[PDB]
Amino acid sequence: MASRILLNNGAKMPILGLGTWKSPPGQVTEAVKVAIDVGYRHIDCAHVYQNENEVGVAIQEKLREQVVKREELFIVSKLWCTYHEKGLVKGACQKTLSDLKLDYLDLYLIHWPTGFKPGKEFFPLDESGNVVPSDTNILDTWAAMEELVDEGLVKAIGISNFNHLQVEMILNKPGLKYKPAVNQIECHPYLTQEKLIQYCQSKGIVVTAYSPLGSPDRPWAKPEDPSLLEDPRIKAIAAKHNKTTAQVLIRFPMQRNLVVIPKSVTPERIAENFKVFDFELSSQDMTTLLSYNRNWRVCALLSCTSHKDYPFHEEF
Ligand SMILES: NC(=O)c1ccc[n+]([C@@H]2O[C@H](COP(=O)([O-])OP(=O)(O)OC[C@H]3O[C@@H](n4cnc5c(N)ncnc54)[C@H](OP(=O)(O)O)[C@@H]3O)[C@@H](O)[C@H]2O)c1
Repeated sequence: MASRILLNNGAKMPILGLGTWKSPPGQVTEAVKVAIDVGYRHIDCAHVYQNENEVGVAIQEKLREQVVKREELFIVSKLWCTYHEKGLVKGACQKTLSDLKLDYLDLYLIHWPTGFKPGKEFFPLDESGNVVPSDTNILDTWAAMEELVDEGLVKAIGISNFNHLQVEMILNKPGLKYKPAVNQIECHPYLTQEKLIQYCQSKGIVVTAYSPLGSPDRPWAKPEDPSLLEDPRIKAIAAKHNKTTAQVLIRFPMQRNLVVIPKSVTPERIAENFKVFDFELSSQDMTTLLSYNRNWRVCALLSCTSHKDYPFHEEF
């Protein structure tokens, strides 16, 4: 099991990253520092998570302590939907570089394929609770992302929550300069993404699995929702290998040649989640876990189901 995966730009991406969604500002700085001390070399971020400054502080501290060099870190961020307009993309990236205190990003993703009306609101809603979309399309935005690569501001560009038709639009774009290196998508035993994974890997596109633990801290969780961490079937697989349920959940996407970005702001869990290179799930274990699929999404973007570019109407 290699700890990194070769990307289609030539760079190697560490297959284990720290997620930072819902990491509060007054705790994410310590989280990132503990991550780096423990051995994480991949931090996944986004403007919309409202904590990039605080991630920036932590990276800078560890660079100045000389625990890591910058070229050893792989730092990812995402362009939020309100900045899909072509002329706003660079501004958005620069705002993120400035908060992270970096001169370059290793990877910059289009966060969602849906463009929202520009402004102060992250989710500019209408009367009905539906997002006001921007008069934008995916191809023009991709063109703006490509300029970021040409300027050296980002080493790789990518997409997140794109379906295979949307990825295909980019790949078939007239005058394409850069293929996306990565598709970042929800993926866990309840949403196993077999068809999207097969498509992406066949196109040389690396897949990053998000919400690998089932995002137990998600703000909209309901008591009826299934719970990966509490599944006694997954607990027995963990008990079998003398590991924890979270460790099994993290390791699972790794053996599928995926990148995985579990989130924690608890030092002890940050360390636990890292200890996933010392065991192996069996073939039987993998087939078992794959059979738990139930097309269940944490992030279904339900305010945008009328948006022309809503990703999740299509099968995959
Ligand atoms: N591209 C997108 O649209 C998108 C969408 C969603 C997520 N993501 C990315 O993927 C990252 C992870 O997804 P996620 O944050 O939704 O949820 P997740 O990583 O599946 O789960 C986070 C929850 O798991 C808990 N946890 C972590 N390790 C644990 C352990 N060993 N034992 C018990 N509980 C543990 C955390 O608690 P504590 O924090 O209290 O320790 C937190 O509440 C996100 O942070 C973000 O970077 C991207």
